Amino acid sequence: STGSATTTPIDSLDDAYITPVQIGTPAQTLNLDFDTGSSDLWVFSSETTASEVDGQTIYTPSKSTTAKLLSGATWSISYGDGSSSSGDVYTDTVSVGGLTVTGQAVESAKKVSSSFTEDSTIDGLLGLAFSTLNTVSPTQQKTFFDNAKASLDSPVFTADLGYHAPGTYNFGFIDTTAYTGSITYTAVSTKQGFWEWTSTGYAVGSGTFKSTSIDGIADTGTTLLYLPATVVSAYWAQVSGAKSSSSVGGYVFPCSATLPSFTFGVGSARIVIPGDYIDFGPISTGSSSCFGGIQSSAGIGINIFGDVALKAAFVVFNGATTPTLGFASK
Ligand SMILES: NCCOc1ccccc1
Repeated sequence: STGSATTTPIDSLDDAYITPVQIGTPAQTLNLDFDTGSSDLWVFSSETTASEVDGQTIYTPSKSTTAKLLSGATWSISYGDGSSSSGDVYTDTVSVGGLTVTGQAVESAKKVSSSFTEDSTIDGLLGLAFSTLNTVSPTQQKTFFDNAKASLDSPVFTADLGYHAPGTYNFGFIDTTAYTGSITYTAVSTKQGFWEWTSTGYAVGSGTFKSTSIDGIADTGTTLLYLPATVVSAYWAQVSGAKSSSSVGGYVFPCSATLPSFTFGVGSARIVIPGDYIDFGPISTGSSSCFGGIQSSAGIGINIFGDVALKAAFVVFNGATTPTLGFASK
């Protein structure tokens, strides 16, 4: 089997991407944030504290003839940005782009933090990291991809995120029309539960490529590119007036600037992030200070190849017995 679904930016900045997902019988369609950095499929629901729902579409398990309470199971997750959610668990039929999994754990939120309440466009998250990170207790649950994998034509999914435009998540096949050149594959460590790999270096603009190993994660659920402070300083040094602002929380730059590109290495191959992808617009409405799309990972404990980086590539998440990642230009 295969599936193919379009993913759409939630706003003009590509802050996140939402993908429609069919849950239950008859189908209830919710727009979920596919997150290769976590491993829980959770949704706003009829159980979510009413004051914490503000415009999201909810899953109502009592209206699904295939929903079953997973008795005794609870979940609670805290994300790197400080957001969180928690609740109980149902199993139900879940379909993405024509690919159906029966008995998928659908984690129903009883509580969500303010950042989720405020994002009326995100009805929940669909985790695509390794199932070892799933938070369901006392019986850990499998991701949608883990449950689908044996049925898929090939045990892979691909992320093709758009810049200020829709893109695609495919399951079970590689669309050879969706990228240019060849796909370069690189090793993955699953020891932390992430799609963790090592980039071979970077360049700023037209500058020379610096060969240096950068361990980080391919994370569709993180907006920006978070890299070591040395690398980030070298980038922003090429932008007149750019500075790290403690009050804003990262590097800012004059909105009048033209940003240089940023290149990252995948083996001997190179992925070029155009400068415009690094512009996240005014820090507040009407400001002439703009927020940068490349930020330091120093306070995080891991480097994160988030959407800023991934949207410059066609990315293969290869879930074979030894997982790997593939990157192609597009
Ligand atoms: N990276 C996992 C958490 O992602 C989000 C997405 C939207 C709001 C808050 C957190």
